[PDB]
Amino acid sequence: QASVCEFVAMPVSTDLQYFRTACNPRGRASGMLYMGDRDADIEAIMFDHTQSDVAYTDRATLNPWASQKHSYGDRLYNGTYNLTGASPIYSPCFKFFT
Amino acid sequence: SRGGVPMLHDNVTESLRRITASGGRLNPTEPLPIFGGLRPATSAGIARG
Amino acid sequence: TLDVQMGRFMETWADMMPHHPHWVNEHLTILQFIAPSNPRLRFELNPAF
Repeated sequence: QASVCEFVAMPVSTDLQYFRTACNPRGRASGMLYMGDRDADIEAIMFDHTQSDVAYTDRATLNPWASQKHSYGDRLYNGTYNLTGASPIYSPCFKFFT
Repeated sequence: SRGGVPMLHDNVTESLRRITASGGRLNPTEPLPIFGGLRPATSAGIARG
Repeated sequence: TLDVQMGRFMETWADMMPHHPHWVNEHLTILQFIAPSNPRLRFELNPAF
């Protein structure tokens, strides 16, 4: 069975050391696995670009085209806005953006 | 830290502190509480320690 | 006559600008543009807009 490949737009001048290890395709590490103080921190980790990335604590996000709250990659591959709902095929990067 | 000899112009040290705040992680809070601990701004979850 | 208009624009622009425009500072490298203290990062969303 052939497996699909979903393409995510991202700038050319990208630090290639990110992709040499187990990275995250959103460009900014997310998830519920980072907690400790409050409850409304999921949007803060995933979408608040005032503060830095959780994993690489030097920069906000790797690409600003698929990481903001309403960026191109987030508008195109999130399940909340549901732009690709009618397509019968699988988007393999749906689990990283929702 | 406080206690050293301050600069003569307040706008100079304000711009200098603002620029030093950019490009860094831990910074003094912007209200700058006189009689404060000057605790750095807490963030969301931590990754690796 | 395109001369008095330029003079009017000059005396308007003499006090029209109080700060640094956000579309001029292209001297930033990738590490400073990506950095979260950049105020233009929240306006860079679509690659063709």
